[PDB]
Amino acid sequence: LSRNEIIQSYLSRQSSLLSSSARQLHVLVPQSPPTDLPGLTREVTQDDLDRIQASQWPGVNGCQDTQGNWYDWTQCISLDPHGDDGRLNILPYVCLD
Amino acid sequence: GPFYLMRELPGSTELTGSTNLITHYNLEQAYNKFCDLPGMIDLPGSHDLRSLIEKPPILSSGTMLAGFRLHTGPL
Amino acid sequence: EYIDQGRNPQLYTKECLERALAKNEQVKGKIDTMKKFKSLLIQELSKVFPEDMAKYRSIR
Amino acid sequence: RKLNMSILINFLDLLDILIRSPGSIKREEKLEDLKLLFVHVHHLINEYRPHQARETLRVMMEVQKRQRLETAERFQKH
Repeated sequence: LSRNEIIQSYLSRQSSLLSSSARQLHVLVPQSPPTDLPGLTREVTQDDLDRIQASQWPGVNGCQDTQGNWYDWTQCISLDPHGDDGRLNILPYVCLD
Repeated sequence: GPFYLMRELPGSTELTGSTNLITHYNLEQAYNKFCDLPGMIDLPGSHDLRSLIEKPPILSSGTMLAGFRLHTGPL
Repeated sequence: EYIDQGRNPQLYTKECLERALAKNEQVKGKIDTMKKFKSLLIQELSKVFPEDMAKYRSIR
Repeated sequence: RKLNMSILINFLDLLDILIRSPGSIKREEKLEDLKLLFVHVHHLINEYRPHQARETLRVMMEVQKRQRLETAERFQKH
């Protein structure tokens, strides 16, 4: 608190950057006016459950991406939001077992 | 549109520490003058223990009768 | 006490003026580094977030 | 995203407080203000925590179902 020195300030730098971290970002998702219980109110049907099981749904069953690669919830996404060599690594959302 | 909890910033240049405080406080000419009074007073007198006692009293803080009772001889 | 040291008290005036300018120099320097840091931050955020810093420079 | 951008712009306005008038009343409000913003950024993502919880049950069930069928098929081949 009282004093910050070159070596200690650089320690702060590497610790903060290792905690935190041509585009390769996720494809943007717009707002969603049809939501299933409140918004659109679909009576329980069947197309929605078959889409949530088998197909690709980019807001529900995974995160899509530029360069095309699909990632569902149990996988870890490697990206690079900056123009550097440092890569963001989004951890899995679920982490089964 | 507007960000959450925007507000009004203060008056553009009020009193800061980035101004020249001395020139605003009319003290410039004294500094331009300034940038011993023992010696400047020894311009008047001879030179400048019990004077340590003078400074210690500084750090601490019947005339006709005296002339009549001041009897002492010459030699 | 400076009279006890036998100097001029004018030296004490000089030293009070010098300490006033020393504090004013230090405070203006800290405010100047904050100015440079704010400028750098808005430069880099305008690089990384275009539209948001555009709307901020609009609102000011 | 709004609260992220609001946090950054209120940090810039706190820098404007420190540049212009550090003795103002507003900085106390400002040092409260972004605090409230930070609270909301936590309070929204804690609302992802039941959802995440429910969702991990869903994928566990799917994996459970798939593994059952795989063993069935494995055994039938044997």
